[PDB]
Amino acid sequence: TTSITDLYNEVAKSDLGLANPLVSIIMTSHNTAQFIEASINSLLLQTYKNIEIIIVDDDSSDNTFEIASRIANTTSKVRVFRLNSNLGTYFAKNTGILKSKGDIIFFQDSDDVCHHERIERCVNILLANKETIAVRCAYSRLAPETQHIIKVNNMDYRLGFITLGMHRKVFQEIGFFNCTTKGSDDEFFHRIAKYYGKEKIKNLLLPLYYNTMRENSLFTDMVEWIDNHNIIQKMSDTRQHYATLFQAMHNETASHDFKNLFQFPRIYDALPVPQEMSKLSNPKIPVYINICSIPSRIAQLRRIIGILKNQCDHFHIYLDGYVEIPDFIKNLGNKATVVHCKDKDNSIRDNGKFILLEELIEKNQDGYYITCDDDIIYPSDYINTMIKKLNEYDDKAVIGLHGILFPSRMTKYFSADRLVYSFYKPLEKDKAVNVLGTGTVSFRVSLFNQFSLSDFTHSGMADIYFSLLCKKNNILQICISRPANWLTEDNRDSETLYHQYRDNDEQQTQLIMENGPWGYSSIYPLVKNHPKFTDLIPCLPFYFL
Amino acid sequence: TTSITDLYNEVAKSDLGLANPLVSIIMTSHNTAQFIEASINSLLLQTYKNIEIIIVDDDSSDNTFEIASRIANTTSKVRVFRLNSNLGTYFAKNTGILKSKGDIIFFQDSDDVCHHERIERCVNILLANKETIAVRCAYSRLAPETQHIIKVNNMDYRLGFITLGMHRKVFQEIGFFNCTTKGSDDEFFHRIAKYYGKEKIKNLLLPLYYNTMRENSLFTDMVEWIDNHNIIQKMSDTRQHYATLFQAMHNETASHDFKNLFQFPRIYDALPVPQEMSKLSNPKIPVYINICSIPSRIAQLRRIIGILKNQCDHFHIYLDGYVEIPDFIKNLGNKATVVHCKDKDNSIRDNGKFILLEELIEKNQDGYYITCDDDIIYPSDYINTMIKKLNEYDDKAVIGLHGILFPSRMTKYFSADRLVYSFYKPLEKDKAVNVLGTGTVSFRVSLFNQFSLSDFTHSGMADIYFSLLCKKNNILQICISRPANWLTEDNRDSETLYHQYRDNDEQQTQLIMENGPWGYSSIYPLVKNHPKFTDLIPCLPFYFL
Amino acid sequence: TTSITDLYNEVAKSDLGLANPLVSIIMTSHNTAQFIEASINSLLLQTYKNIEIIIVDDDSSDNTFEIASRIANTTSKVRVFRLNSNLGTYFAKNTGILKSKGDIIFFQDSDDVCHHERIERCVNILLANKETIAVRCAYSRLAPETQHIIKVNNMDYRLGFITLGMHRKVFQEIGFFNCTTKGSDDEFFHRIAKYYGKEKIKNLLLPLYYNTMRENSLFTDMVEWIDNHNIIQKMSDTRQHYATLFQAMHNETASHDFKNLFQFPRIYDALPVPQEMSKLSNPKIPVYINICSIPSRIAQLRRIIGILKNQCDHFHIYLDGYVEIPDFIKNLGNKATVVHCKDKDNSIRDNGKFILLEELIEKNQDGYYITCDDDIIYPSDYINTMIKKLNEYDDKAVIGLHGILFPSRMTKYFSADRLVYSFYKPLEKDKAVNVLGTGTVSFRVSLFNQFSLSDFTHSGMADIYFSLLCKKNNILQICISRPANWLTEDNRDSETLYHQYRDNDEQQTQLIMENGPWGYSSIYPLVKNHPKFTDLIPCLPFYFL
Ligand SMILES: O=c1ccn([C@@H]2O[C@H](COP(=O)(O)OP(=O)(O)O)[C@@H](O)[C@H]2O)c(=O)[nH]1
Ligand SMILES: O=c1ccn([C@@H]2O[C@H](COP(=O)(O)OP(=O)(O)O)[C@@H](O)[C@H]2O)c(=O)[nH]1
Ligand SMILES: O=c1ccn([C@@H]2O[C@H](COP(=O)(O)OP(=O)(O)O)[C@@H](O)[C@H]2O)c(=O)[nH]1
Ligand SMILES: O=c1ccn([C@@H]2O[C@H](COP(=O)(O)OP(=O)(O)O)[C@@H](O)[C@H]2O)c(=O)[nH]1
Ligand SMILES: O=c1ccn([C@@H]2O[C@H](COP(=O)(O)OP(=O)(O)O)[C@@H](O)[C@H]2O)c(=O)[nH]1
Ligand SMILES: O=c1ccn([C@@H]2O[C@H](COP(=O)(O)OP(=O)(O)O)[C@@H](O)[C@H]2O)c(=O)[nH]1
Ligand SMILES: [Mn+2]
Ligand SMILES: [Mn+2]
Ligand SMILES: [Mn+2]
Ligand SMILES: [Mn+2]
Ligand SMILES: [Mn+2]
Ligand SMILES: [Mn+2]
Repeated sequence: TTSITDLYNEVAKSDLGLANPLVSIIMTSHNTAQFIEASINSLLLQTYKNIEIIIVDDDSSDNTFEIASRIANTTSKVRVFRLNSNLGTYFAKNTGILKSKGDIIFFQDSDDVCHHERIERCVNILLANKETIAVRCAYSRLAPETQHIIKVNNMDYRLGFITLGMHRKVFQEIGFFNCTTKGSDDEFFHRIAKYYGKEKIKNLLLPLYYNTMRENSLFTDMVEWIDNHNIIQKMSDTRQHYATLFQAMHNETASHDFKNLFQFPRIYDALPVPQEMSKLSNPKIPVYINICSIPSRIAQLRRIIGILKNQCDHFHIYLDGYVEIPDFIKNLGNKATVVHCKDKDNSIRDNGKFILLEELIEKNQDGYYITCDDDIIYPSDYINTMIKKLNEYDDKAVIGLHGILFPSRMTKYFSADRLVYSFYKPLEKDKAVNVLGTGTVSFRVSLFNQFSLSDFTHSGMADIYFSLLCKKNNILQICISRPANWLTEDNRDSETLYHQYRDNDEQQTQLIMENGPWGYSSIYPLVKNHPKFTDLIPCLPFYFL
Repeated sequence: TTSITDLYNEVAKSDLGLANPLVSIIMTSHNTAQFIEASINSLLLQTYKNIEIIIVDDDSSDNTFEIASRIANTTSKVRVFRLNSNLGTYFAKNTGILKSKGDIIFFQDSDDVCHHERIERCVNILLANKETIAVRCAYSRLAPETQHIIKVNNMDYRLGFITLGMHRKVFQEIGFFNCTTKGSDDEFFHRIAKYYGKEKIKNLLLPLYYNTMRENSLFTDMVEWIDNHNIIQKMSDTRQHYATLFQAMHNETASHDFKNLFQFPRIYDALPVPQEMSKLSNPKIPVYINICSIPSRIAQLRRIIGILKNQCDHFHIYLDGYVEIPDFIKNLGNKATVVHCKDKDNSIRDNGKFILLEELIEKNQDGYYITCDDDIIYPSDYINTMIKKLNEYDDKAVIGLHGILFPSRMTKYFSADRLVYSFYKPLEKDKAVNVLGTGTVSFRVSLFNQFSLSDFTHSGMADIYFSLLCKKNNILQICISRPANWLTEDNRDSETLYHQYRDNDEQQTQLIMENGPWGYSSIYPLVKNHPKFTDLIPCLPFYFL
Repeated sequence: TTSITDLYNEVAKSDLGLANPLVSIIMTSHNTAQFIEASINSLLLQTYKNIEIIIVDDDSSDNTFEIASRIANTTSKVRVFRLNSNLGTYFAKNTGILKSKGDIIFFQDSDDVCHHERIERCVNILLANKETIAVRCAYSRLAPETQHIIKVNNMDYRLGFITLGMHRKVFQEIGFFNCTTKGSDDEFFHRIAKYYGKEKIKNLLLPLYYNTMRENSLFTDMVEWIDNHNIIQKMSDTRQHYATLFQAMHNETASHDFKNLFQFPRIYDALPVPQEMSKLSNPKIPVYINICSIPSRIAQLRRIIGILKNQCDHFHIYLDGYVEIPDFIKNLGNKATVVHCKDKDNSIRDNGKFILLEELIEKNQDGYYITCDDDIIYPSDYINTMIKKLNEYDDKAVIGLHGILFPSRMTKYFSADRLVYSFYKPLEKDKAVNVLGTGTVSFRVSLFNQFSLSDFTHSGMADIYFSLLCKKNNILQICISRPANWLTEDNRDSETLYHQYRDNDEQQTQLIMENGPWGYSSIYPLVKNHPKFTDLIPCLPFYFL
């Protein structure tokens, strides 16, 4: 019986793979707290010093993210991000690609560990020939208990797709990985072969990767057990249907169109796959994203477009004070509708984020209304996470990230008697709040039957007026959970309305005092009247009235 | 807000429903230990004294069956049976119908309770008119915590199908319930309406039944929550597909053919339903049932036919000593192949149960070979349970119910050094045994490549020779778990081979001693070489060598 | 490293131990479901055929008792009893001694297994010399995972006390094991050595017993770990205090007094041990046992004395119809007070069981009033279990075993509308009932402030009147859980009041109808007003009013 010691001896015996561009290794973690620390330790022991480790957590329920954050704090080579919703391993891979900075991209699962010479040999093979575009090395299956080799199809090690590494420019020419639960690695490899060519891919018959064999994994549907050291891997019915789906799609679609087909981030499936094969939100109604922008943050706005030009079906951009329409907005074409009020006296500032909503009231077009601010950096999984949370709450309540909770006895809105859960600050559990910041508000349009923008008497107070509108229709506001620094604020030394109205909040205080009650008195009746809000019931609501 | 006290007041206010044939109330229990005792107490409090309560347990993982057995021991009106595999509520209902003795059949779920005057009123309405064939009464949804009414479609109580009660002769004219996970009650009600007529069904607008609203139930797919007292019930996509499936089937099939279409017990779906809608085994290969019979137990054989004439695709009956072919065997037609050796000297007795197996070796026809004895009463879920257990073990081992475990140092086969787990005795957990009784052996035919009946030198020792054949091919024998008295032995004062060879087991002892090793020494290598057998590893195998 | 295979080889190599009196092996089980089946299998494989296996379950919370009952049903050599309260291993050993029938007694823990030749060799050594009174054999510690030997004090096997076996007459001359949690085996062995002599004990230096080393066991307080194969066993502070306690007690007490010091069953500690070393009830108030007896069951009464003459501080026996005081009652002396009303017309029958209670009302003597009937066989742990249950409920409610639950709409007491949980029938969970049978009622005297026997107008209806008294003072009646056949009824073809008043219950029906309400209407207010009764809240009490 061949063991992993034999694999290491064979790797050391072979001389294959023997400037230094930055290499980004992207790890995907999901409830793998037992193995992620070992995986990161194995990645940090690589002989290729000029590396960085981008780790993406697919909304783990265990302390995987805590271990990843601790290791990222120990050393500067590890940068860790967490997805607030479970979207599969390939969405995390694409997010890591977006967050990466190196010219070469490699992959490694969190539950698996790699040889301490994998990246060096793979980079040497990749850069040996200029025309080479990608390199892959053989992997193997191991039992974590006995450390023996789980032979697959009567072979110790076989060429795989998780070990495939390529240049950074590959993902900007043929798109990114297809956002599916499983089987997207084969599709991406075949896409590379169709676009560049089979001669552009290098193969390294060395067991440089070690897939840990654990139960209830993604590929267990392909496993037929013969004994403790031999398994048979055959594609399932859904996997075969997916495989036949894209092979015909590769032939029926031009290669240069691939960049226009698999754009990331995305919220719709690029291929007709069943629900059990895709973990994307896949909304059944059009998605509208509304955002207001001032010129002083125009560059930030561009970045938002670079993260939201594909995560919606329609845009509503309110340019407040702009002189001319920016190029990145007019490039969207009919997808974006722009409000270009050039007068500050007649301007409505943040209230423009609700303009399209009024039109939907006159059209009864169901959708997922999203409101965003131009000073917030949004992640690649923001829209999918918001839609998933809305579906989890059955679209019966408005959700947000910037939560504000104040009692009904408060005499000053910006006093110390309010509690603020910022969008860039972590939240362990979902909490119902009185006021949600409109920069992170997502809600289904069908929740509101009648709405008019003229009810928003004062500009710059969108949060208070939106909370009043939600309270009038008895619609709950939920501050959903999120990891630390999920939405990193980017002020960039600009002017903010918080600094302007922090010491001059007379109108906000008047509205809060005149439109009570607040606190849990406005939450407990709404949270006690629905089973889906049972986990959101306040613990001791007798003081926070 | 209407409460259950208002429902009881309305029931007491209405005078509707005011000889005594035996009435059988059939309860289906599955992980409802918190409510089954209350349900049985409610059924025992009915004013209709001449009742019996047939309870069927759908392989509960909690102590539901223990409570049911205790209550059945307390009083003679309760008879409890347990299905060894989970086959849905309607399979349990049909099993209760088969086990019932009353002329009128009523139903009540284990998680629900009924008014103490439901059965009396329903029977009075049913027997008020001679032409009446079935009666149903309105039900309601209740929250177990607050005891309030969960209104469905803005109505306090609505007519249902679980409360439908009919005569015993109904199930023998249009078949039984369709063996599906859910939605079969509507299909059965529409079948009754199509066959007899809408005028033959009586409706009682009284809340005589109380469906407890608990999470993760079967009908939660139809529930859309509005508040804590109002829900909307709409059929899902799969439910709608099933509903459209049988409505056309009712029109496209003659009424008198229904008896030939929904025969129970069955192992194949009568309608093209998806896997998520049917909990039957649904084998992809033909099922062969093999049985030997002597004339002295001929009546018992008939009963076996009455429970197995539809649970297979082919029969192999070995008539040992019979004078003429019985009517109930020749009525099967080409479905049954009969071996009618009339000479006792040339007879092979139980070895005939393997004759068809040899033919399959010459034909390579994959299937589920089942061996049965004529002195054992089999339940309605026997074949489905065996196939489900085989699929759980991935068809990699032979399963049985009569287990025999003896050490390798044994000097007499029928001595006190062997441990016997009889088929009529309960077993808490699956255990791998050395010898499985051939009267309860089920195995996939593909596990054996070469087999000849001539290897069975001596007759009446089928268990030992079959165990030797399994050990030669390294095929594990597993004594699966079963409840108490799952297979009630029916000797009926006949002659048994155990009494004949108990004091004259020279050949069996010779074979056991000559074909070692036995005990865990013949089990531990087989149980340590497969993950699916991990739960079957012996605890302390150092003494049982 | 020595292994268990070496131990078996050494046992087979040694010839030591090579009529057949009945030998009873007593097993104690407590949450050892993983090993009890293996232990019983090892005991059934012993070469000494003439054996019986008495198993006592120390109120296991897992399915240990289910496995034991199944194995006891498989073969006639296994008899299983369950203690309803946890009283330690030595109380179970003494109960097994009382229930045993053999002339020789051996012991074996449920978590441990023995060699298949231990009992034969031990019996041969014991009966080799007539003057021999007990034999012990060396034991060893084993790891259940690796099956290696856990050396204790740098020795593979050492002489122990669990393996000690002796004659049946030993326990009737020097009493039984001291009812402590641990360390009582050493005390019993030293007691035997002090009484008979060191020459009367035989030692067998053979590893015939295998103590499984599992965490959180009783002797883990003595274990200091050095490595995976070596431990150090040293007595703890409490163990040393207990050891010094009885060694002086052996010298300061006459040998013939031992029989009068360690009588079993008992409810008080024979030695001043701390609470953490004794699992007995140890009441702080005198215990009074009250029982009525008719001559037709006089022999049964004697048996009750044989099980209750030491489980109390005072007796109150009401002889109804007796001619002369029986010898076994007058032998108790001042411990028993007898009421000898010779007139049937002036007799009160079962009401005499409360006579002493009235006296306590005139004396304010706190205690644990116990009422018993002469037709019920009581176990050796009955009083301890009742006192433990009362302490668990903080002495705030009356407990019993014969529970009766009927609705408030019942028009006949002995009709089919009542539910009876008999004392000889199992109950999975404690249930509050309307009426508790006075033959199994245990309650603290301080719960009642004023009581007069004249309130019991009619004789033979003690249950109804006692339930009325409990309801008047708002004292809950709880039918505690018990295993199957915990109290085996012994009618012995006598006359019972149930048969007399089954068809003539006019007075009982009148009292029940005149002293309502009943059912959960009389239980829910009492069960909702105390946290200790939270687990006793009815599930769906809206029908059982
Ligand atoms: O829904 C999921 C399942 C898995 N993973 C991660 O994706 C990687 C690959 O999944 P898995 O280990 O199941 O792959 P396999 O070992 O089955 O090939 C692992 O790091 C998982 O933590 C994920 O992000 N989302
Ligand atoms: O005159 C203005 C100032 C701001 N904004 C927009 O209003 C939103 C909220 O402003 P800000 O970030 O200052 O609010 P804060 O986060 O300070 O509460 C942002 O999208 C700004 O682009 C606007 O439309 N007009
Ligand atoms: O797989 C299952 C699910 C449920 N049941 C039983 O069938 C009855 C009806 O199911 P359920 O209570 O879910 O029905 P609902 O209340 O959802 O209408 C209950 O007694 C369940 O214990 C069953 O036998 N098998
Ligand atoms: O001469 C005989 C006696 C019995 N049998 C069949 O062999 C099986 C096993 O026989 P039996 O029930 O006596 O076996 P036991 O249960 O006593 O071991 C049954 O199906 C019998 O019908 C048979 O074919 N020929
Ligand atoms: O409170 C208890 C603890 C243990 N035991 C049983 O008494 C025996 C001896 O206890 P243990 O196994 O802990 O002894 P050790 O192995 O520690 O010497 C076992 O069969 C236990 O199940 C018992 O009856 N009551
Ligand atoms: O004339 C009588 C009949 C009975 N008993 C006692 O009353 C108790 C209950 O009687 P029984 O067992 O007949 O009651 P059942 O169990 O039938 O309800 C027993 O201790 C009997 O000894 C009595 O004192 N006098
Ligand atoms: Mn993996
Ligand atoms: Mn801002
Ligand atoms: Mn239900
Ligand atoms: Mn038989
Ligand atoms: Mn032990
Ligand atoms: Mn009695």
